[PDB]
Amino acid sequence: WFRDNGKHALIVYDDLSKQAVAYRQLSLLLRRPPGREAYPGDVFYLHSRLLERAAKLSEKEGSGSLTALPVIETQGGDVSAYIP
Amino acid sequence: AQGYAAEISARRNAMDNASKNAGDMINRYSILYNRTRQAVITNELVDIITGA
Amino acid sequence: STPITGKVTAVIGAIVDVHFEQSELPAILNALEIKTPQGKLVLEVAQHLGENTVRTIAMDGTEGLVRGEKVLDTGGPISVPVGRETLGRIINVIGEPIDERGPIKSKLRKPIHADPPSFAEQSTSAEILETGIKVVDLLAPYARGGKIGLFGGAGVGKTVFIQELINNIAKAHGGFSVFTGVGERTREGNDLYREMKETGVINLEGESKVALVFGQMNEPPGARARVALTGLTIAEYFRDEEGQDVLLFIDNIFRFTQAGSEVSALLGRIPSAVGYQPTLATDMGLLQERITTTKKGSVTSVQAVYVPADDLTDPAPATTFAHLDATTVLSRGISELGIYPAVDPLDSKSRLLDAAVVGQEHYDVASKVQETLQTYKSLQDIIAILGMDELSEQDKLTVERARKIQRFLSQPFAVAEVFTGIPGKLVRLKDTVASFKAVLEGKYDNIPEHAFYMVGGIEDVVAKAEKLAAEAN
Amino acid sequence: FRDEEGQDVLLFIDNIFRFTQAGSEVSALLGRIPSAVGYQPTLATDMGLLQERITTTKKGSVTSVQAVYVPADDLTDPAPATTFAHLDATTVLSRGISELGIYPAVDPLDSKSRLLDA
Repeated sequence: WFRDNGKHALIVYDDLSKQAVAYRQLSLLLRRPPGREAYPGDVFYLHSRLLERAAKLSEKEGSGSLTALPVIETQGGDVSAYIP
Repeated sequence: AQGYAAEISARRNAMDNASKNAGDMINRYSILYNRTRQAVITNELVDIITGA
Repeated sequence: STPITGKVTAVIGAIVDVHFEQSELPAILNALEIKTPQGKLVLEVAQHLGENTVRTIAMDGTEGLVRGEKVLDTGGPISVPVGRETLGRIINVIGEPIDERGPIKSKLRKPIHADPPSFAEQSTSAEILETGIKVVDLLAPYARGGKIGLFGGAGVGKTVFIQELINNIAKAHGGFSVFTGVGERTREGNDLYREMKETGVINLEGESKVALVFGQMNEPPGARARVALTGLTIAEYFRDEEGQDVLLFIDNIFRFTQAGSEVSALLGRIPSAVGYQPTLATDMGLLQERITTTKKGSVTSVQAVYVPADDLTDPAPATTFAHLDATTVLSRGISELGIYPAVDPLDSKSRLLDAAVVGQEHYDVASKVQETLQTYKSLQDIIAILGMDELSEQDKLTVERARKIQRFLSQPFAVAEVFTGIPGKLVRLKDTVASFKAVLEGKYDNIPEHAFYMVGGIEDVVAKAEKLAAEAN
Repeated sequence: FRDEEGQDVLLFIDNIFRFTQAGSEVSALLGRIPSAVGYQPTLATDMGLLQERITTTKKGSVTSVQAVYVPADDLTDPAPATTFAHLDATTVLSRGISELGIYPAVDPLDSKSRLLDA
């Protein structure tokens, strides 16, 4: 809303890891086929759709920008997992 | 006396080298430990979503 | 033809189930268009569940979809507009131009899932395309119809190298280009499009050199999986229509393979535990089979795989050199020295750099250049440590020749005339070999080192030498 | 041979772990829910009857000599771990000694037998 109104806004997507696990729970409870690490294959779809909202528009749209700062609460420093 | 001083200085250097070896071995093996213990979580995830 | 139509029965997130009638069921990899208020949505079939129902994957978001919605069958795979009208235009996975430049006025629409050629038609002949930049066409010459790639970081000039490659192929080979946007960040995609426009190589009112097919990865995984397919279709149509050795630009194999793995996961497939990806075998193999050499033209895909912090996780990005025929690494060290082409000559190897493939003199020149560069760095270690004095006269000759070769690697780019204002040049493969060998024997040692800097071709070397001797000296 | 003939039987069962492997084999397609690490749920019971059918009776004796192939040299795997408890004499052939040069590889610690008495 701020981004399209010419204003600058900052979104900080705190602890998106539990967002991923919540969507995994919803999918596994919704007969969706499990994927990597039991996460559904569309968590990447969800995260792409969510993080592409935050962007810098051109001056045509009022030069409004949305800034994304998510965090991933990995365990043991292993960001090699599928969701990180 | 100087030989004793040099011997214990080299002892300090060698034990510092052993301490560095222990530190980097512990770092890499703690990364391995975290990887293995997370692999236990992956295994329990897979057998719960397959069995149940 | 009968009006084939279906009814939506299930929407499994991105997956959509549509119920058809008897004999009205389309095959798999078949587009199924649904009229939606936010534009046009089509779905390709991947699984036939049964009872006149086919499981499909959407190319875009399924927002507002309702059971019983009419689904129209195109008749075959996802047809995308093809031809010269697609050059310089942003076209999505479905085929609708998303550049906000109007509809694409293409007279043909070749299906994305075209029949791959046969083994007997797999031409094993290995011949080297002339690019237009000496370092790439000599140190790691590009295989024709093979799988070459770019492995560079950020800020080293990978995008401008892509621009120079496509411009040179358009001017030297006379062939257009295609760049795919599988797994793209829309920010870097917009930056790349802006750079593409500002380089003046896609004249919006004039001629365009690259058919920049582009698919956002905020879309469902099927769109990412098939954007590479539609880019392949555009390249294949260009090859089979015009006698052009067009080059294809995959922005990342890893993104395509991860998209394929999640497509399989949604469809009902699964990888192995603790992390391993063998599922890509069908799609990766089909994609490779779509990039071969035909009798009339060829397609040379570029695997511009960005370095993942020196750690390739998935098997396909892991050890890419197996799939690579000519490695083109863009290291920051060479760009630190000021050499505009970030191609590291030592680490840029090619599997086609052989005596019986590129030529006797080509192989000799390339091997001598590589050995001179290796000796150059080896003696540069002792030059930096013990000083220049601790070095022999033969070592001096080798060091100066290899330094002249290295400074000669810096050549102008025809796309950099606005980025840094340099008179971009298109060198010739024969001219490249002649200049490199002439530098090799040492007959140009009297030429100043600054003359070897920022030039293309030995004629420009002597021109800069005489200019330096006429203005400064 | 032990009962009717009344003779000391030197039973040499080779790769007894293959019995449990085939049990897991048939179990996957029998509709059984897989046990830990994918083994058959009835591994313990069926191997129990199989191994307890080997014993020293009054009629005679069966000196079963079994070799167990431990998967990935992981002694915590359920089949070799339970075979450890379902067996008198244990001779572990660790790979860490096999590649060390002592190819007999009998690890001198986990290789235990009930005969170790004064």
